[PDB]
Amino acid sequence: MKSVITTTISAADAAGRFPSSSDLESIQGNIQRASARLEAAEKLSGNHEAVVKEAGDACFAKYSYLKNSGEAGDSQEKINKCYRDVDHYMRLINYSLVVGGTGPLDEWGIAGSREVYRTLNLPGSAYIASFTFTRDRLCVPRDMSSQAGVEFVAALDYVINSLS
Amino acid sequence: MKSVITTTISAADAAGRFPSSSDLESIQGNIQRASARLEAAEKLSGNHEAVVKEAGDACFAKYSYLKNSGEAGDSQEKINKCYRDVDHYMRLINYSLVVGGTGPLDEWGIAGSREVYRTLNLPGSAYIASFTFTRDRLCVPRDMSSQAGVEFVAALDYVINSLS
Amino acid sequence: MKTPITEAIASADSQGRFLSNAELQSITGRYQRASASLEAAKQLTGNASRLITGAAQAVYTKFPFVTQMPGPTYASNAIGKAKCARDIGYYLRMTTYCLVVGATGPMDEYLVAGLEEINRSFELSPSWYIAALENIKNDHGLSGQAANEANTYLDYAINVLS
Amino acid sequence: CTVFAPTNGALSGERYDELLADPVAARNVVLRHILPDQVLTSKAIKGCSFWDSLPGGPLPYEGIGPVVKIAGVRLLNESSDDECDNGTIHVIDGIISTPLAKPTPFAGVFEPSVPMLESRDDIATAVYPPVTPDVRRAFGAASAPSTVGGRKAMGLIKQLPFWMYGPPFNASKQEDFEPIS
Amino acid sequence: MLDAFAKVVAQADARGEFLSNKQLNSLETMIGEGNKRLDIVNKINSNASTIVTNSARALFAEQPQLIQPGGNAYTSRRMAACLRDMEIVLRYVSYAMTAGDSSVLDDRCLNGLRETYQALGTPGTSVAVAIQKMKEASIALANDLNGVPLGDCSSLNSELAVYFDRAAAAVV
Amino acid sequence: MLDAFSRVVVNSDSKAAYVGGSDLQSLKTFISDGNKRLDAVNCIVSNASCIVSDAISGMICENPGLIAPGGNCYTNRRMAACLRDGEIILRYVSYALLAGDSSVLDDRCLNGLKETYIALGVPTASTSRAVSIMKAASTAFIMNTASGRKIEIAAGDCQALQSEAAAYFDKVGSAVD
Amino acid sequence: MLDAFSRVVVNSDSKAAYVGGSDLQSLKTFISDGNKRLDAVNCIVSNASCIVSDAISGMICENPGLIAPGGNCYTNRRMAACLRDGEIILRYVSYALLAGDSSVLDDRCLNGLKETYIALGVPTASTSRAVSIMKAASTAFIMNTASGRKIEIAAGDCQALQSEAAAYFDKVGSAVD
Amino acid sequence: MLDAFSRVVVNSDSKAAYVGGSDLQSLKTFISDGNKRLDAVNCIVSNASCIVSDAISGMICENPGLIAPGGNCYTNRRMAACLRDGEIILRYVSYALLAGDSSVLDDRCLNGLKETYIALGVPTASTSRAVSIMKAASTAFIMNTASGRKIEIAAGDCQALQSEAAAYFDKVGSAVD
Ligand SMILES: *[C@@H](C)[C@H]1/C(=C/C2=NC(=C\c3[nH]c(C[C@H]4NC(=O)C(C=C)=C4C)c(C)c3CCC(=O)O)/C(CCC(=O)O)=C2C)NC(=O)[C@@H]1C
Ligand SMILES: *[C@H](C)[C@H]1/C(=C/C2=NC(=C\c3[nH]c(C[C@H]4NC(=O)C(C=C)=C4C)c(C)c3CCC(=O)O)/C(CCC(=O)O)=C2C)NC(=O)[C@@H]1C
Ligand SMILES: C=CC1=C(C)[C@@H](Cc2[nH]c(/C=C3N=C(/C=C4\NC(=O)[C@H](C)[C@H]4CC)C(C)=C\3CCC(=O)O)c(CCC(=O)O)c2C)NC1=O
Ligand SMILES: C=CC1=C(C)[C@@H](Cc2[nH]c(/C=C3N=C(/C=C4\NC(=O)[C@H](C)[C@H]4CC)C(C)=C\3CCC(=O)O)c(CCC(=O)O)c2C)NC1=O
Ligand SMILES: C=CC1=C(C)[C@@H](Cc2[nH]c(/C=C3N=C(/C=C4\NC(=O)[C@H](C)[C@H]4CC)C(C)=C\3CCC(=O)O)c(CCC(=O)O)c2C)NC1=O
Ligand SMILES: C=CC1=C(C)[C@@H](Cc2[nH]c(/C=C3N=C(/C=C4\NC(=O)[C@H](C)[C@H]4CC)C(C)=C\3CCC(=O)O)c(CCC(=O)O)c2C)NC1=O
Ligand SMILES: C=CC1=C(C)[C@@H](Cc2[nH]c(/C=C3N=C(/C=C4\NC(=O)[C@H](C)[C@H]4CC)C(C)=C\3CCC(=O)O)c(CCC(=O)O)c2C)NC1=O
Ligand SMILES: C=CC1=C(C)[C@@H](Cc2[nH]c(/C=C3N=C(/C=C4\NC(=O)[C@H](C)[C@H]4CC)C(C)=C\3CCC(=O)O)c(CCC(=O)O)c2C)NC1=O
Ligand SMILES: C=CC1=C(C)[C@@H](Cc2[nH]c(/C=C3N=C(/C=C4\NC(=O)[C@H](C)[C@H]4CC)C(C)=C\3CCC(=O)O)c(CCC(=O)O)c2C)NC1=O
Ligand SMILES: C=CC1=C(C)[C@@H](Cc2[nH]c(/C=C3N=C(/C=C4\NC(=O)[C@H](C)[C@H]4CC)C(C)=C\3CCC(=O)O)c(CCC(=O)O)c2C)NC1=O
Ligand SMILES: C=CC1=C(C)[C@@H](Cc2[nH]c(/C=C3N=C(/C=C4\NC(=O)[C@H](C)[C@H]4CC)C(C)=C\3CCC(=O)O)c(CCC(=O)O)c2C)NC1=O
Ligand SMILES: CCC1=C(C)[C@@H](CC2=N/C(=C\c3[nH]c(C[C@@H]4NC(=O)C(C)=C4CC)c(C)c3CCC(=O)O)C(CCC(=O)O)=C2C)NC1=O
Ligand SMILES: CCC1=C(C)[C@@H](CC2=N/C(=C\c3[nH]c(C[C@@H]4NC(=O)C(C)=C4CC)c(C)c3CCC(=O)O)C(CCC(=O)O)=C2C)NC1=O
Ligand SMILES: CCC1=C(C)[C@@H](CC2=N/C(=C\c3[nH]c(C[C@@H]4NC(=O)C(C)=C4CC)c(C)c3CCC(=O)O)C(CCC(=O)O)=C2C)NC1=O
Repeated sequence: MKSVITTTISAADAAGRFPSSSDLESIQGNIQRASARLEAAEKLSGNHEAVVKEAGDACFAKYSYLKNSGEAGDSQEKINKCYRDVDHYMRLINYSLVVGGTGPLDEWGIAGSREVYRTLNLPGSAYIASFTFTRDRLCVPRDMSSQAGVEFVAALDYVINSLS
Repeated sequence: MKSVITTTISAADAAGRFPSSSDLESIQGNIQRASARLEAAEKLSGNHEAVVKEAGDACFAKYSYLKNSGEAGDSQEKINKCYRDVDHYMRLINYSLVVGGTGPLDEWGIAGSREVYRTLNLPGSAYIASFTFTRDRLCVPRDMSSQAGVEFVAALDYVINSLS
Repeated sequence: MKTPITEAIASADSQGRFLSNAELQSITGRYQRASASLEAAKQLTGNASRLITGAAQAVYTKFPFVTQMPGPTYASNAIGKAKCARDIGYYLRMTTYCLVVGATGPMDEYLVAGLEEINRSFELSPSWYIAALENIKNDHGLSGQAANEANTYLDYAINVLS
Repeated sequence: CTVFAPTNGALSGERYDELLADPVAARNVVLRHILPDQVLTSKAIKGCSFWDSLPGGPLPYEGIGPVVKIAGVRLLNESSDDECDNGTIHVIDGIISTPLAKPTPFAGVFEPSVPMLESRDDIATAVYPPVTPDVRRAFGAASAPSTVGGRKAMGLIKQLPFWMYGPPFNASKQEDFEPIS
Repeated sequence: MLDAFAKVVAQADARGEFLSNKQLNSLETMIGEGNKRLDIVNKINSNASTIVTNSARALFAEQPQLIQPGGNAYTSRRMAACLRDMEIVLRYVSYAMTAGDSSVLDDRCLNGLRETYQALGTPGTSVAVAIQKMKEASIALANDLNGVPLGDCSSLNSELAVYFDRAAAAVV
Repeated sequence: MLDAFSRVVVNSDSKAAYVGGSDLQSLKTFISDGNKRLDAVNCIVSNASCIVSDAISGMICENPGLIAPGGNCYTNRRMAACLRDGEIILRYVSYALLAGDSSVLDDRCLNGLKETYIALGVPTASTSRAVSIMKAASTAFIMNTASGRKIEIAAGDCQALQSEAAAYFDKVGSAVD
Repeated sequence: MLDAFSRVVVNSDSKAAYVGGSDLQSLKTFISDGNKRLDAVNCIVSNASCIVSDAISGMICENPGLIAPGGNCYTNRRMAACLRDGEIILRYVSYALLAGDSSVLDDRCLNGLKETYIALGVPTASTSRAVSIMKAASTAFIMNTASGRKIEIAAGDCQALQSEAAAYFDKVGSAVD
Repeated sequence: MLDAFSRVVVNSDSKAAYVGGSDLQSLKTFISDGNKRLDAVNCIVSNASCIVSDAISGMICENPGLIAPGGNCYTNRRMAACLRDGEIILRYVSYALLAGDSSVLDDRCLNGLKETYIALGVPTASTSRAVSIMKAASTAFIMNTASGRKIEIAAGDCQALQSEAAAYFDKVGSAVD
């Protein structure tokens, strides 16, 4: 699970040395950017339900054909799997946002996704519609602090650029 | 006009000495802060007309009674003088903002303002309503980066504390 | 001789083509810098004798053994002083020729070509001459672009000698 | 009409002086922004399709709740919907470009602020260069030859660390070359 | 071989477009800079032999290695080859100062020179010290207020310095 | 593989002295301009596949003989590797934006690529076209002047940073030609 | 009393318009040339005591009738007031170098001076000669070309400043005549 | 009345010595810049009636109290006089452009102006506004940047000369105030 401290410990471990001052500066930067990350994590755990609700609502506001032909989530159950999947996604954005690297988001969500969305006839463009709605909606000084909003946007963009 | 240059030259002239290193450090500070303030002046000359509109419209949005009777705002023409005097004050904020001391805004706007405003039944509270509206409409991190905005705040503060 | 015009024509002649716009622009620019060059040539021609005399006095004050050293090559004889002002006069005349031509042609074909064998075979040190050209560079008394011209060609002779 | 009006901050720039320089391009842009025959509120957009009745070509709009994008350009819902008794003027983030009026490419536009920068190994010095000091000592050596100027000739000898004056190296100092030594 | 103009035209043809008026304004600006350019090239071409000689004197004074027996510089032959190489580098830096592009220097002098000075056993860093000294002498010489009408020339000194820095960077 | 710090040190090592005041002053201006470099790299990284997609698609649409049978973009496999190549070039340019010196880009990817594209039969003018499109796109994202994305940041001037990034892309584009 | 700043502001005030983008551009040149201005006035100030002595002694040497009986430098007192006036002229010129505008020199010293020296009998020709000597001496110190003093300053072109200082001295010498 | 030549001569006679090199050098520059001076004064003795018309008309339109009753441009007679005075001011400025020294302008026109306009009751600020409009119009004509008139001339930089002409108009406008 990739973070600042796991990269530097794993790198010095691959080296075969005790941690020099470089790793110490890296973890110093971890404890500098920490406050903005954890603020974003607090607000995400605050309103996750309304975020996922707006995400799925806009995702079917864009693409109506998922419902139209039994070739997508046309049964209330499949749309419940839809909002569940976006729940998983915001949960992984919260986890990578706490860790501060893209580690848990990559290994739990992104790694091996392509076989799953490919095999199970799941379109990625609809996911991207959901995330880009939750991305376009955000205001930096309206709710989140500027530094935390940046962190949030960055992580969500990572999800988009890892998806398609 | 009170600036850094005029105060140190005038003070050394009253001293009866050559300008020593102290005045030199003063003008050193002037050429340090110069860029931040001048960015403010450029942006002020950018959108001053909308500052006229929102300033005066908020000024009568607070006090409606000026448009009610004959007293100070009987006609549309006196309202044109209202917007006009607001643009005078913004032009003096541009001037003192360029000079960097409060010189031209003091000797052109503030000096003798009280006999005029007291004589012609002009209330200061509507001016203060306008200027407090302008400082409430400060777009810092998107329009006036940081310190340009700070210099603008300081000058307009001096305007209100001169009038009130 | 190496004039700018003859470089232009010689290059186009070796290519066998005509004298297209490149070389014509070259001759234009020569015709513009030519005026300052001609003024400089006029004033060097004007005060030649005092430049030569002054230069020989500077060489004699810088190297005082030369008038004292008994020999053929040194300026102890009256003959030696005549050869002294003779040679300084040569350098001044070749500088005026290069000012008139506009390139270093006459100095490179009348003076620079073969100067080493002469300064060796008669044991004439390059440095004595350098001091002469420095006094000419100081005392020509031109001003402006004319002074830049004469200082250019005199400096050029200095960098030939070393 | 629905009047798609860009903000002041978005309007100004180099392409702005291009449009003030040309009547043709300016006319085509102003006709590109304005729709005829419809009055549209912010919440009546609703979907992703095209608009025909225009000069340039069909306009792509993506309408989702508020996150409205017009040609890929978002509109600002702070000042989007205004009554104008005949239409409504919606304000846009950017400039909608025609296929008619095409902007100049990057090589026609761009110049670097910092020169020679594809030729310098060190980015740190080139972007923030220090001032060059005096040059009197160095010019005294670069000017005249070695017999002309006497003592200065060494001039260019700068200062080595103390060990390099040492006996395995035996460096020289400028006081050695002078007559005073 | 490419100057400023040939580089602009060559890129404009590598994309196949014309020159915009922005490009043409840039060219006009560089032309107005061109008199100052010719002045710096004139100063270099004038004092060049004293530059090479004085810079070699400072080199042998600060590094007394090469003049001693078994030194790369050593022998009459080897000393003359040393001086001549410095004259070569100074000549092409005068050329790239005129062209405005660093192409002629790379094409005629720098590119492939490292393979030679490796192939002879010549210490590269000593050559780099030599070129740093000609940069100091040349830059200082270029900043002389004698004989020229006075004017602002920091950009041209910066560029000239970039050329010498490229020479010392290509030997080392 | 050298940053601004290492480059100064290497230069002061050939000079064989300590770092000194002038060099440290310029390096202090580097560190004070550090967060602009941070936000810059964040911009190019969070528009990566966007830049590569538009750039190579523009390269095909400008010169449509690449997708014609016989061109080097004629198969899915060739198009995938070409797309991948564009992503890798943008990747090491992003590293040169972090490090401040092009030592990582010169030593890693720029070295040997011209001769590889010669050995493959890749047309070099088309690659320099792709690099140029990534240059204009990348400077447009780095200055927040994209026509599809305008995110909010603190105001400031980064003309110097933009000239630096344009210097790296012109280094790659000049390096393949 | 007006600096360069207030000169731009007063000129903009007369036309009842905002400062704008070109006047500020000329004032940006004032700011960027700031340290050279500082160092120049430092050069004028550091040697100011030396300049007045030399100029007045040169004024007497050019014109020996000053020291002659019933001349205005005859009595010891008169030589003292003479030295003081040279010092005050130098003083205001240095202020005009700091300000960048000659409002200080025109208002505080220059205005009503010809009629004063006429009313006192002071020879105008002699004063303008002394102002000319301070002019040449001041430009020589400001360009670091003085014989008795050659101090190190990092190099650059100071041509704009020298013409400025020469303009103030020519204003004084043209004012006494 | 003194030109540049008589200025050199007068300065050298104050010094009480021969003419020498350096003064003559500056005067050589005067001669080589002679034709630009010629063409500049020709540009101001060209559309000059146009200048005075536009400037006084601009002075009345900027300040409408002149044409108001009991203003100094009210009566037709008074308008004739103001136009005549605008003409004369531009005339002596043109003389100062030919001479190259402001001796003619100072002695013939400038000396009695402040007292005279006070003795007539002429508002001085309005006059200085009209001198400013003549200044800007004259510099635009002298730089070939007039909108209604663009006459082709052998090209060259002429900034020196523009600043010279602006120096004389500023001398007049500062003289009336
Ligand atoms: C003409 C006046 C001179 C010339 C002056 C230059 N000075 C340059 C730079 C520079 N000068 C100072 C000293 C100045 N600044 C101050 O704050 C004070 C006193 C409080 C003084 C007296 C500084 C600090 C600097 C910059 C930093 C540094 O050099 O370490 C300079 C370089 C160009 C520029 O910075 O604009 C020049 C040209 N130089 C000349 O050759 C003539 C003789
Ligand atoms: C895109 C603008 C080109 C083109 C690209 C193609 N590249 C192909 C092969 C290939 N490319 C590279 C360079 C790349 N590999 C790396 O490791 C790095 C940097 C670390 C880079 C920049 C290599 C080494 C190779 C050979 C190995 C491989 O096949 O991946 C390629 C396949 C060519 C073929 O098999 O015929 C293509 C098509 N496509 C184009 O249309 C333009 C010219
Ligand atoms: C840890 C993270 C994590 C995720 C992110 C999900 C991702 C995920 N989704 C599905 C599976 C699914 N996901 C969806 C969701 C969709 N319905 C649509 O209309 C939209 C396109 C989309 C919501 C936006 C649907 C409908 C299925 C079932 C697909 C099917 O069986 O046809 C599956 C296969 C197993 C299953 O059936 O549940 C997986 C792994 N699971 C995880 O473990
Ligand atoms: C954890 C992270 C996190 C966020 C980033 C926000 C994002 C967010 N914003 C809103 C909701 C909102 N957000 C805004 C903000 C805007 N007003 C405008 O003029 C601008 C376009 C923009 C500020 C830049 C507004 C106005 C609403 C209410 C919209 C409405 O009800 O019409 C909602 C729906 C719930 C609500 O009403 O609060 C959510 C999830 N919430 C979160 O939990
Ligand atoms: C240089 C700066 C500068 C200013 C700031 C103004 C200030 C100013 N305003 C007025 C004069 C006036 N100012 C106003 C303005 C007002 N109308 C109202 O309803 C509001 C209370 C208020 C606008 C917010 C009015 C109405 C008059 C005329 C008052 C009257 O004649 O009754 C006067 C007297 C001269 C005149 O009548 O114009 C002055 C000096 N003038 C200047 O020279
Ligand atoms: C075309 C260019 C050109 C020159 C530059 C001269 C160079 C020159 N000088 C001499 C010859 C000479 N040159 C000098 C001059 C010197 N006397 C001294 O005291 C000083 C060291 C020095 C003057 C600075 C003397 C004295 C001789 C005669 C030497 C002798 O016979 O001993 C000779 C041999 C022929 C002769 O005797 O004249 C030549 C070729 N001749 C040329 O044709
Ligand atoms: C067109 C461009 C061009 C160059 C740049 C040179 C480069 C060059 N130098 C040498 C050759 C040489 N170059 C030097 C120079 C050096 N002496 C030292 O003490 C220093 C390390 C260094 C000067 C800074 C020496 C000494 C030799 C001879 C080496 C030897 O024979 O041992 C040679 C081999 C041929 C020869 O012997 O001359 C070449 C090609 N030649 C060219 O044609
Ligand atoms: C054929 C060869 C050749 C040259 C060598 C130049 C030499 C030269 N330079 C200038 C002119 C000039 N040269 C410079 C250059 C300088 N700026 C400074 O700060 C430094 C002292 C110096 C650069 C090192 C400047 C500034 C001018 C303009 C001077 C002025 O107008 O004040 C002029 C007058 C014409 C003009 O304005 O361009 C000439 C002839 N011209 C030529 O035709
Ligand atoms: C770990 C990741 C990380 C980042 C991504 C940055 C992001 C970041 N940038 C700034 C701060 C800044 N960032 C910029 C950058 C900009 N200049 C412009 O012209 C463009 C819009 C933009 C470059 C594309 C500027 C100018 C500032 C300073 C803003 C100001 O002080 O006005 C700050 C505030 C602290 C500071 O002043 O440095 C932060 C946190 N910092 C981090 O720690
Ligand atoms: C008897 C009447 C009389 C005149 C009216 C002038 C006309 C005149 N001007 C120039 C020549 C010139 N005139 C100008 C003048 C300027 N160029 C600019 O771009 C500016 C707009 C303008 C500022 C004044 C310039 C720059 C030259 C060329 C440079 C020069 O010759 O000094 C020449 C040189 C010959 C030629 O060009 O053919 C002549 C004769 N001389 C006279 O004898
Ligand atoms: C040689 C130089 C020279 C001058 C500069 C003028 C200056 C001057 N003007 C006037 C006289 C005058 N000047 C003006 C001009 C003015 N009208 C206004 O509205 C403005 C304030 C101003 C123009 C800007 C007017 C109106 C008169 C006549 C005044 C009167 O009779 O009331 C007079 C008195 C004689 C006369 O009536 O003509 C003089 C000496 N005359 C000269 O010989
Ligand atoms: C029909 C075949 C075709 C394409 C594919 C495009 C490709 C393309 N993009 C460009 C250039 C370009 N592309 C982008 C990136 C892009 N824009 C954004 O706002 C976002 C979010 C992006 C990624 C999704 C930017 C930012 C620019 C710079 C121009 C601009 O300001 O938009 C340019 C101009 C190149 C130049 O200036 O030389 C081209 C040709 N053009 C075509 O003809
Ligand atoms: C016998 C009666 C007498 C004098 C008294 C002097 C006075 C004098 N000083 C001059 C000019 C002059 N004076 C100085 C200042 C002076 N020089 C220095 O190097 C130091 C340290 C100084 C103060 C101690 C300088 C720097 C100059 C400029 C000339 C120069 O480069 O030295 C000039 C030339 C004026 C001109 O150029 O128009 C004169 C006349 N001359 C006389 O005939
Ligand atoms: C409504 C009341 C009124 C006027 C009257 C004008 C008067 C006027 N002329 C100006 C300035 C001005 N005037 C002219 C002269 C003029 N233009 C020509 O091309 C020809 C042939 C002329 C004489 C017929 C020139 C050349 C300029 C300079 C601007 C320009 O380039 O046109 C300026 C600008 C002043 C400044 O820059 O400070 C003004 C105010 N303006 C007004 O508001």
